[PDB]
Amino acid sequence: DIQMTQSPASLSASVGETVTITCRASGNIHNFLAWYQQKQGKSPQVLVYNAKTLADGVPSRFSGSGSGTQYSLKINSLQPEDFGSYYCQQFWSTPYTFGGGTKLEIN
Amino acid sequence: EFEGRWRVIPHDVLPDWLKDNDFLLHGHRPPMPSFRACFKSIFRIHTETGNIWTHLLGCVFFLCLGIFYMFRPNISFVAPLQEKVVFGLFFLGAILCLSFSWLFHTVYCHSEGVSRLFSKLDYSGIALLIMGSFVPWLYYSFYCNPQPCFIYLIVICVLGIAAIIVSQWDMFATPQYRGVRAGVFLGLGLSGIIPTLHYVISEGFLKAATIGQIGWLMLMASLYITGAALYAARIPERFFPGKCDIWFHSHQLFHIFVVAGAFVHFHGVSNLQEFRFMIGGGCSE
Amino acid sequence: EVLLQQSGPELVKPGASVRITCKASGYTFTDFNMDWVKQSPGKSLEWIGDFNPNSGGSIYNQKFKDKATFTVDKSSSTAYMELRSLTFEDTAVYYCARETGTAWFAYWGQGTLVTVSAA
Ligand SMILES: CCCCCCCC/C=C/CCCCCCCC(=O)OC[C@@H](O)CO
Ligand SMILES: CCCCCCCC/C=C\CCCCCCCC(=O)OC[C@@H](O)CO
Ligand SMILES: CCCCCCCC/C=C\CCCCCCCC(=O)OC[C@@H](O)CO
Ligand SMILES: CCCCCCCC/C=C\CCCCCCCC(=O)OC[C@@H](O)CO
Ligand SMILES: CCCCCCCC/C=C\CCCCCCCC(=O)OC[C@@H](O)CO
Ligand SMILES: CCCCCCCC/C=C\CCCCCCCC(=O)O
Ligand SMILES: [Zn+2]
Repeated sequence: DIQMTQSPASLSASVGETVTITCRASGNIHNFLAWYQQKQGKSPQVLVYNAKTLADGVPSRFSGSGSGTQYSLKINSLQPEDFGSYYCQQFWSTPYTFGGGTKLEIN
Repeated sequence: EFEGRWRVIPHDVLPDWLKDNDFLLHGHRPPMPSFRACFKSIFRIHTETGNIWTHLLGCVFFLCLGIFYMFRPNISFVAPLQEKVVFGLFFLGAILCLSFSWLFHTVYCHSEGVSRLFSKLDYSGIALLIMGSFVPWLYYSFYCNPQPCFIYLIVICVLGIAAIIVSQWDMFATPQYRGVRAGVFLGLGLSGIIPTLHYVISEGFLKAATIGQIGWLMLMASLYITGAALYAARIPERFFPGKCDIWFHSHQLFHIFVVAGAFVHFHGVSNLQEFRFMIGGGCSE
Repeated sequence: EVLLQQSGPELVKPGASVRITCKASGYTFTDFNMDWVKQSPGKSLEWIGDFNPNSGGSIYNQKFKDKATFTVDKSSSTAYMELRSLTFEDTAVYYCARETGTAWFAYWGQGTLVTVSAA
C-alpha cells in the first residue's frame, strides 16, 4: 500500500487569499497524482491530474506542483465557490490510495 | 507488474499537444509524466511502437556498421585517416538522427514541455543526417577538384544550420506545418542538384553514368520525394482511417525509408571509395 | 457529454447482498476502464477496484476481494458492483468513476447510498 497523507486537516481562509494544501506519499508515485474537490452531498470533481495538468473547465487559480513523494495544490485568490473537501490521489500503484482530505472553509 | 499501468485511448480524448495525425483514430498512449512508464511503453502495442523500433534497431545497426568500418584495415584506403573521418561524420550524423528519433518517439507522451524539447532534437537529427551524408560524397566526387568541394561543404553547412535554427520554432511543430517541415528538409536534401550538376558539367555525362553516380543519385532523389510525399500527405491512413493505427502509417513508413535511404547512401559512397582505391590518389588527368 | 448514472439508494439488512448499477453513456463503453470508490460517512475515499469492460479483467483492492464483484453488460453499457454479506461498516456512498488511459477520474457517477440497518 502507498499511504497518502494530507495536510492541513482543515483550514478557514477569507475570500481573495492564497492557500496551499500539501500531500505526501509513502513512496515515489512518479507524478501520477490527481487532486479532486468535493462539495457536501455531491460527487467529487477532478481539478488537477498528472501532478500539474489542470482539468478542462477548472480555472487558472488552481496550480498543481510537486515531484516524487511531496505534492501541492495552491489556490490563488479564493472564491466563495472554492469551499469544500479537497482530496489527493495516487494512481501509480494498486491499490490506488487517497489522502484523508482537507476541509477548506471560506468566510 | 501493477505499477504505472495504462490503456490505449482514442484520438478525441488526447490533449492538444499530443493530437497530431487525426487519421490514427485509436491506440494512443495517454499523457504519462514518468520516463519509467515511457521507456516501459516500448514493449507495448500503440501508435508509436513501429516508429520506435524502426529507429531503435536502425540506431544499433548503424552503430555496428560505424564501429566495423573504423576497424577496417588501413591497407584498403588511399588516405586512411581523413577517409575514415569523412565516413565517421556520415555515421555520426546517422547515429544522432536515429537516437534523437527513437528517444523522441518514446518520451513523446511525457509532458507538453518534454515533447517540445525532444521534437526539436527530432528535427535537428534529420538535418544532421543530411549534412553528414554530403561530407563523404563531396570528398569523393570532387577529389581532384578541391576548391569546389570545400565551397559546397560551406553551402550545405549554412543551409543545414538554417534548418536547425528554423526547427527550433514552436509553429514548426504544429500539424498545420506538416508540409512546411517536409519541404524544408526535402529542399535541403535536394540541394545536392547543384554539386551534381557541377560534377556532370566538369567530368562529363559519360564518366558520371559509367561510375553509376547518375543512376544512384536518381534512386536517392526518389527516396527523398517518396518519403516527403508520404509524410506530408499522410498516406495510407488518409485512405483507411482507423485501419492503419498501429501498422504501416505514413510516419512509420517514413521511418523505414530513413534507414533504407541511409543504407543505400552508404552503399553509394562505399563504392566511390572502392573505385578511388583502384585508380589511386593521384591527379593524372 | 459523458454521463454515469447510478442506481437509487438501498436499505438492506445485515448479511444480505446489494447490486449497484452504473449506466455509462456518451462514449464507447469498452474504450475506458471503470473504477468503484467507497466513501464512508464523514470519511475519505477508498478504492474498491478497477474493471475492464473490454477484456473482462478486474483488479480488486485486497481489502474488498471477498466483498465486491464487478460484472458487466456490454450490450446495455452498464457496469455492476455486487456487495456480498453486508455489515454495519458497509454503510457507505458507493461511486463508479471512469478512467482516461491512466486511473485519474474525470467522470463520476452521482453515488449510491447503501444503508445497512437492522430494524
Ligand atoms: C541515451 C542513451 C540510452 C538511454 C537508455 C534508456 C534509459 C532508461 C530509463 C530512463 C529513466 C529511468 C526512470 C527515471 C525515473 C522514473 C520516472 C520519473 O520521472 O521519476 C522521477 C521521480 O524520481 C520523481 O517523479
Ligand atoms: C562536428 C560537428 C558537430 C557534431 C555534434 C553535434 C551535436 C548535437 C548538437 C546540437 C543538436 C541541435 C540542437 C538541439 C537543441 C535541442 C532543443 C533545445 O534548444 O532545447 C532547449 C529547451 O529549453 C527547449 O525546450
Ligand atoms: C515535387 C513535389 C514533391 C512532393 C512535395 C510534397 C510536400 C508539399 C505539399 C504540400 C505543402 C502544403 C503547404 C500548405 C500547408 C497547409 C496545411 C494544411 O492546411 O493541411 C491540410 C491537412 O489536410 C494536411 O495537413
Ligand atoms: C559541358 C561543358 C559546357 C557546358 C556549359 C554549361 C552547361 C549548359 C548550361 C546550363 C545547364 C543548366 C540548364 C538548365 C537549368 C535548370 C536545371 C534543372 O534543375 O532542370 C530541371 C529539369 O526538370 C529541366 O532541365
Ligand atoms: C514511372 C512513373 C509512374 C507514375 C507515377 C509518378 C508520376 C505521377 C505524377 C505526379 C505525381 C503526383 C503529383 C502531386 C504530388 C502530391 C502533392 C502533395 O503531396 O500535396 C501535399 C498535400 O496534399 C498535403 O495535404
Ligand atoms: C542519407 C539520406 C537519405 C534521406 C532520404 C529519406 C527520405 C526523405 C527525408 C526527408 C525529406 C522530408 C520528409 C520528412 C520531413 C519531416 C520530418 C519530421 O518532421 O519529423
Ligand atoms: Zn519520427
